Amino acid sequence: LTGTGVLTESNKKFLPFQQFGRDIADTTDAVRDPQTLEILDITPCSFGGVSVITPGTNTSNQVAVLYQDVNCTEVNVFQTRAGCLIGAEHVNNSYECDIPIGAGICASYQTSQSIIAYTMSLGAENSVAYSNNSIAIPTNFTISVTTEILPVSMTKTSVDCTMYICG
Amino acid sequence: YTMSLGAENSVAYSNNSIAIPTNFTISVTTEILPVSMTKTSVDCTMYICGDSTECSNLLLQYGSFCTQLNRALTGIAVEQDKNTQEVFAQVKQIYKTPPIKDFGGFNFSQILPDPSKPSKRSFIEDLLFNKVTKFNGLTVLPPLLTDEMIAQYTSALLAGTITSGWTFGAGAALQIPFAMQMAYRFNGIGVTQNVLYENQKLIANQFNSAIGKIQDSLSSTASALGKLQDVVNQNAQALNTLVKQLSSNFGAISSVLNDILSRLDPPEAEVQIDRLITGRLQSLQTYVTQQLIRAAEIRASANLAATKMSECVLGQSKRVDFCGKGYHLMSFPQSAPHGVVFLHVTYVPAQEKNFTTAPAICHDGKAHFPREGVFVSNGTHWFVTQRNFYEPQIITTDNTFVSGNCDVVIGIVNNTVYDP
Amino acid sequence: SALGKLQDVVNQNAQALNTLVKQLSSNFGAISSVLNDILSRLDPPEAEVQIDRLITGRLQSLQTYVTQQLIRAAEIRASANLAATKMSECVLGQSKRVDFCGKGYHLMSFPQSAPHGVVFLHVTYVPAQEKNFTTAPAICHDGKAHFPREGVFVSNGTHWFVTQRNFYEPQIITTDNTFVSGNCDVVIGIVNNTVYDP
Amino acid sequence: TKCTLKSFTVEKGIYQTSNFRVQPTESIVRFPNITNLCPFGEVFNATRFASVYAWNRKRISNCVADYSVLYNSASFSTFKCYGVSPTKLNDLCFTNVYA
Ligand SMILES: *[C@@H]1O[C@H](CO)[C@@H](O[C@@H]2O[C@H](CO)[C@@H](O)[C@H](O)[C@H]2NC(C)=O)[C@H](O)[C@H]1NC(C)=O
Ligand SMILES: *[C@@H]1O[C@H](CO)[C@@H](O[C@@H]2O[C@H](CO)[C@@H](O)[C@H](O)[C@H]2NC(C)=O)[C@H](O)[C@H]1NC(C)=O
Ligand SMILES: *[C@@H]1O[C@H](CO)[C@@H](O[C@@H]2O[C@H](CO)[C@@H](O)[C@H](O)[C@H]2NC(C)=O)[C@H](O)[C@H]1NC(C)=O
Ligand SMILES: *[C@@H]1O[C@H](CO)[C@@H](O[C@@H]2O[C@H](CO)[C@@H](O)[C@H](O)[C@H]2NC(C)=O)[C@H](O)[C@H]1NC(C)=O
Ligand SMILES: *[C@@H]1O[C@H](CO)[C@@H](O[C@@H]2O[C@H](CO)[C@@H](O)[C@H](O)[C@H]2NC(C)=O)[C@H](O)[C@H]1NC(C)=O
Ligand SMILES: *[C@@H]1O[C@H](CO)[C@@H](O[C@@H]2O[C@H](CO)[C@@H](O)[C@H](O)[C@H]2NC(C)=O)[C@H](O)[C@H]1NC(C)=O
Ligand SMILES: *[C@@H]1O[C@H](CO)[C@@H](O[C@@H]2O[C@H](CO)[C@@H](O)[C@H](O)[C@H]2NC(C)=O)[C@H](O)[C@H]1NC(C)=O
Ligand SMILES: *[C@@H]1O[C@H](CO)[C@@H](O)[C@H](O)[C@H]1NC(C)=O
Ligand SMILES: *[C@@H]1O[C@H](CO)[C@@H](O)[C@H](O)[C@H]1NC(C)=O
Ligand SMILES: *[C@@H]1O[C@H](CO)[C@@H](O)[C@H](O)[C@H]1NC(C)=O
Ligand SMILES: *[C@@H]1O[C@H](CO)[C@@H](O)[C@H](O)[C@H]1NC(C)=O
Ligand SMILES: *[C@@H]1O[C@H](CO)[C@@H](O)[C@H](O)[C@H]1NC(C)=O
Ligand SMILES: *[C@@H]1O[C@H](CO)[C@@H](O)[C@H](O)[C@H]1NC(C)=O
Ligand SMILES: *[C@@H]1O[C@H](CO)[C@@H](O)[C@H](O)[C@H]1NC(C)=O
Ligand SMILES: *[C@@H]1O[C@H](CO)[C@@H](O)[C@H](O)[C@H]1NC(C)=O
Repeated sequence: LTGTGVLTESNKKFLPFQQFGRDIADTTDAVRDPQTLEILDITPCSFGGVSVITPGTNTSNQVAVLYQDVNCTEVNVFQTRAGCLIGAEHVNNSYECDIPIGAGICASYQTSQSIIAYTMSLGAENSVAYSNNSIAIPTNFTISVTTEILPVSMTKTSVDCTMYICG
Repeated sequence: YTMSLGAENSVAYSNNSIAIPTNFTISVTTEILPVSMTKTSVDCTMYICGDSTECSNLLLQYGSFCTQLNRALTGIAVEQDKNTQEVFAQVKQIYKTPPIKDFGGFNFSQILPDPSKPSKRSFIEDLLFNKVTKFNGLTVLPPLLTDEMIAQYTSALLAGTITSGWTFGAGAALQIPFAMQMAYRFNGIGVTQNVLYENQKLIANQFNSAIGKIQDSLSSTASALGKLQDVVNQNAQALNTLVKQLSSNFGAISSVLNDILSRLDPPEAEVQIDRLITGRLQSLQTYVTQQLIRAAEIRASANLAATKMSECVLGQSKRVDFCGKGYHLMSFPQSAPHGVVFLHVTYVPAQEKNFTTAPAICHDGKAHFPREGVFVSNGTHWFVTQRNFYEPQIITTDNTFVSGNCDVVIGIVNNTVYDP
Repeated sequence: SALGKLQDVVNQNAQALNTLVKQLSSNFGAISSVLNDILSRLDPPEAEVQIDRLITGRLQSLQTYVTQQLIRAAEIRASANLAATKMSECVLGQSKRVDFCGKGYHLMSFPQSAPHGVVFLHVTYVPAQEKNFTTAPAICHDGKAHFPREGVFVSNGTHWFVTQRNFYEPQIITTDNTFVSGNCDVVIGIVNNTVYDP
Repeated sequence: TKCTLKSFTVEKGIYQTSNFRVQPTESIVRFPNITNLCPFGEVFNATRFASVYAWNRKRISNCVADYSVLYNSASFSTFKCYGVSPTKLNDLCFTNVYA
């Protein structure tokens, strides 16, 4: 029985007649060593998605790499709850989110220029001078015009199923 | 049994009798809406052909079937953050309440953030979070906005609503005493503000009791959040089905790819692998399609939640039963796992009396109509009162207007109109 | 980027068609993706098998395309219904719905056509400048509690005025601006002033 | 990223392009330690065989099976395998073998 994975010690009490274990996906979970009757867990060799955080190629060819849901171990290194971010400088100052990373962390290309990562700002802090006998009434106003854009239709495609399949 | 369609209750209708409420109750209702769904991501290559070069090479013969599924799942994952952003990130600034909770007797300590917690969530939010509860290329992405940030956004929206009414939604947050804010909310439903001011203590006590009842309901009725628990369950079920699909043979001699490769020569292994690839690719396409349809439903729900947030929390809704049963006064947002919960505070008429009515009153031959409200009679004297609350006033020339004469209005009765 | 919502729609449809066209290059297990190369090389007993493989692959590709088009069409239909709702309750009327027709108090909207879409220009009134005024829920005159018919009572520190809620425009407090209900012993926070009788 | 998007220009944003996997460094081969050769000689090269109605069955257990001789010998007129391939047989264990 072959495969690839990390073989580790286990506390799984296999019965004397059982030789292999299986997971929900029917893959091998653990094996009994044919020479020494101990149970070894098989953990697939660590893995995760790889995301590239980049400004457009019309600006710079510098990129940052996010290794999703992993520790900064097996892989200017910033560990976030989104994964291990390598190549982006960690900046204490918050800004508006530009290129989102996840878990509250966003990245952008800023200053000499490089990719930075930071916790995104939610908005300016502005306390209200509330009291039980004070009301604020506007004395002036502005007329503003905003633009709201909505899709209405999509391209009316038509496919000749017979000619497409059997031209 | 045959189900009952509610209790039967006939209305004592007649052409000259009107029922006007004499008392009222302030009620708080809970509306729960899904906002987002789990941001799943599937590595189509590792899922179909895990650690097998031969399977991957056979998979390449299907072209873009793999990468278009990665694209569809990416699109869903992105719109889940768009949905969260549209529902909660509607305020440009982070507002905070004053240290003194002098809100006219209205107790908000159960919906405002608790500074003593590791995450500044409200008591009710804590109750909500306590009710809602692999290695095959299937991963879950974190949301862009963490639970702490969502709690901060709901805190900003709640503090804005409490301290500035609707002004923070339209523009700047304009401070106003809470009692005056409620006075405007009452005028907006056709009840004169003096009703609020005269009964402010009663209204505040009813509000506080309604909130306590909300806490008892959420703390005792597990099914209250079923609309959100089902969403979590649906995504878990979808992933479990996908994982279970790896155990299927799809016509192959074995579901385990390594057992095929270790036993058959390429001329036969390629056929068995093609069978497994076809089965697993069809399984992925089914999963992705189900995720796209469910995501469209979630998006529609998120749009509804955003509409309610804007036209319910930030303003005042004139739309009947849009923001709960009754005449809407105000609503308070609360965050929840993968969703939003609205606490709608509404005015509901509570007690009524049978009064005799008339469309108009004759004085000197002129037909007098109310400027606001209706004419009522307790059997001996005629009064004018607001439609939604019994508050009899003497009929005067400053309450009514004259149009036409007694020979036109059907059902007009004789009385006198006092001239101040 | 202002029109990204419409450019993305064009791109999505182009991508779907480009994917469909690229799907013609796949073998799906056949000896060749080109149907004529199969027919020119194999006898019917084998050509039919290779063709069945290509037909299965291309038919599955079409089903995927059609499903994606139906879902995208449902999304577009929902968006079109929203656009129609805004047109009716925004351009043709006046919206009382907060933030339905842009941030601020809605005044009017103007439709504009766009490729595969509609653009609304929403003209709104937004309060711009404010002052801190002292207020009171009611004013006592002869023991009667007077409430504003419209607007609120404000004080600049020496005189009480009544003004509309959304715009500072102080007026003298008179019997034609307020109404009487109850007395001074009921309203919490009522202050003393005078009410002018025209 | 450029390969993932099939373009030489990448727009501003974050793209998922691949998957990190720590590759194995070495193979680990484990088998029960046993030097007995499976008695394939006295099964095939036996002097006398049984009638087909009374076909003789032999049980092979606890021995190293050298299948090389079999597919390498050219005496056999018919050699066909089902469910498994001859080439991948020498590197494969079995609970029991029946002849
Ligand atoms: C309300 O604000 C507007 C601008 O926001 C004021 O208009 C400006 O007035 C100044 C005079 O102090 C002019 O120099 C500017 O050119 C005006 N701007 C525009 C666009 O016309 C307006 O005067 C303010 N109203 C009040 C009553 O203060
Ligand atoms: C309107 O209804 C409320 C409750 O629905 C009444 O408040 C109660 O009044 C009784 C006296 O009749 C008290 O004993 C209760 O303790 C009150 N309850 C609360 C919560 O305050 C109120 O009196 C009614 N008003 C009218 C005019 O009928
Ligand atoms: C608002 O209500 C909360 C409880 O719903 C009040 O907090 C309680 O205060 C009393 C003291 O009078 C304590 O004995 C309770 O244990 C507290 N309970 C909780 C849950 O904190 C709070 O004081 C009320 N606020 C106002 C202004 O009345
Ligand atoms: C209808 O309302 C009028 C006004 O309140 C009542 O008239 C008063 O009745 C009381 C008796 O409780 C007298 O003390 C007042 O002097 C009366 N005022 C006037 C102006 O008549 C009348 O009795 C009510 N009728 C009914 C059937 O309830
Ligand atoms: C209300 O009052 C008017 C007059 O003030 C009543 O009109 C009378 O109608 C009768 C029947 O047609 C005539 O005979 C009288 O001459 C009318 N009065 C006058 C002054 O011309 C009317 O009927 C009264 N309605 C009620 C319901 O009492
Ligand atoms: C509050 O507003 C009133 C009304 O204008 C002010 O009273 C006027 O003050 C001016 C001084 O600039 C005098 O010339 C007027 O004769 C006053 N009129 C009246 C009716 O008193 C008052 O001074 C303002 N107070 C503050 C603190 O701004
Ligand atoms: C508003 O004016 C009234 C008088 O019109 C004040 O009432 C006085 O209250 C004190 C304290 O209870 C009594 O000793 C006086 O006798 C009351 N006056 C009268 C004429 O009865 C009231 O206190 C004033 N309120 C404010 C906030 O100034
Ligand atoms: C790239 O950036 C330059 C500005 O330096 C701009 O003029 C050019 O149009 C941009 N090209 C694209 C394809 O965006
Ligand atoms: C990574 O590993 C270190 C110890 O090697 C541990 O302290 C840290 O918490 C880990 N981080 C994550 C995100 O698992
Ligand atoms: C950011 O601030 C923390 C203190 O909260 C400090 O420990 C850290 O070194 C700072 N990092 C940078 C890059 O300024
Ligand atoms: C009003 O009249 C109807 C007549 O059927 C009666 O049933 C109802 O109880 C009356 N309302 C009150 C408050 O008495
Ligand atoms: C109400 O109806 C009755 C009979 O249907 C009629 O006698 C009476 O005059 C009517 N009242 C009015 C005000 O129309
Ligand atoms: C009202 O008073 C508060 C006191 O904190 C102040 O911050 C605010 O700026 C004042 N309003 C205006 C318009 O200046
Ligand atoms: C407003 O609050 C202050 C202290 O918080 C209090 O002294 C004052 O009397 C209150 N005013 C009213 C009208 O309740
Ligand atoms: C079979 O056994 C005989 C002994 O009778 C021997 O001569 C012969 O060479 C053997 N053949 C093989 C293939 O072992």
